[PDB]
Amino acid sequence: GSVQTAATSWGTVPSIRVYTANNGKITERCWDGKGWYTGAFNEPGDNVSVTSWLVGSAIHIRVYASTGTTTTEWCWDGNGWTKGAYTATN
Amino acid sequence: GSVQTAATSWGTVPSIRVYTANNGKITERCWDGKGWYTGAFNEPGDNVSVTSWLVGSAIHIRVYASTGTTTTEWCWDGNGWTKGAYTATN
Amino acid sequence: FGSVQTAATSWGTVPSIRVYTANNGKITERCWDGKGWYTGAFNEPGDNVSVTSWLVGSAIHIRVYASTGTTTTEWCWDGNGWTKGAYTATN
Ligand SMILES: CO[C@@H]1O[C@@H](C)[C@@H](O)[C@@H](O)[C@@H]1O
Ligand SMILES: CO[C@@H]1O[C@@H](C)[C@@H](O)[C@@H](O)[C@@H]1O
Ligand SMILES: CO[C@@H]1O[C@@H](C)[C@@H](O)[C@@H](O)[C@@H]1O
Ligand SMILES: CO[C@@H]1O[C@@H](C)[C@@H](O)[C@@H](O)[C@@H]1O
Ligand SMILES: CO[C@@H]1O[C@@H](C)[C@@H](O)[C@@H](O)[C@@H]1O
Ligand SMILES: CO[C@@H]1O[C@@H](C)[C@@H](O)[C@@H](O)[C@@H]1O
Repeated sequence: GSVQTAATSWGTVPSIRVYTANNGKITERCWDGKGWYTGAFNEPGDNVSVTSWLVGSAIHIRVYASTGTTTTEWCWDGNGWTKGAYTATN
Repeated sequence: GSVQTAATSWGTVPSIRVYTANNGKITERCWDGKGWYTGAFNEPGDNVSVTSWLVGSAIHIRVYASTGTTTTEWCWDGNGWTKGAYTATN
Repeated sequence: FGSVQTAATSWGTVPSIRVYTANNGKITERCWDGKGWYTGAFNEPGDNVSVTSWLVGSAIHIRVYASTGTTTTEWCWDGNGWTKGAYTATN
């Protein structure tokens, strides 16, 4: 069983975030121009996808974590990770 | 056993599209700033990836749906989903 | 089981698109730059693939994350061939 990843990036430095789903847990590795480091994101999930956008210089990230038929959205809007309004009927 | 997702976003509202492959079928959930809703995208596939770009304010989306070794590209260019020219090998 | 897994990225307004496919332990690349699909130079081992890219004016930079077991290897395109990146899962 191999891990499954998702990646996003922004700006010109750039900043990169790589999410890895491994044995039901999703963790995050970060690059902001110095070295790679472990990010704050840690949520359950067997599958992960991500998207992000800038509002000026501020990054907004949405991570979609799935276990079984349930996908939970996690939001970064500059202060911390919060559960989003995303729902689906899988 | 878990569903597999792909996500893309555009602009600063933003608009978000999340594709979910579940039991051989891909469906789409949409956000344009005022609640999640079910999109028009419905195509076969066990795996999904997506990318998108803007030309001015017009969004263009490409969804890559795979079953076995066959990947089919689906195109949104502002006027419905159409099958794209993408081919792989074999 | 038996289905390939893909990752895609795009840039500009032509556009250019790159689609990476992990099939039976090998990752390959298909390219579009407005004039037909062609096979790219990317060829690395892996069971899973993800990608991200960013433009610096007209210059594309791509990072492909190829995984086998718990090891993810980053591959870099900065205009001059694919090179192994500094990404690691732990310090
Ligand atoms: C500043 O915090 C770091 O960057 C944010 C954009 C998030 O990726 C977070 O999980 C990470 O720890
Ligand atoms: C403001 O709402 C938050 O951000 C939107 C862009 C969506 O991700 C939504 O599900 C989330 O709750
Ligand atoms: C207006 O239509 C909605 O947005 C488009 C960009 C597509 O995602 C389509 O499937 C969806 O129903
Ligand atoms: C113009 O051609 C259409 O759009 C391009 C950006 C590609 O996705 C191609 O496969 C598709 O048929
Ligand atoms: C010009 O070379 C083509 O485009 C580059 C941006 C890379 O995707 C490379 O693997 C591909 O063969
Ligand atoms: C300059 O460093 C290269 O590019 C950065 C944006 C990262 O992808 C890093 O792992 C890689 O080695």
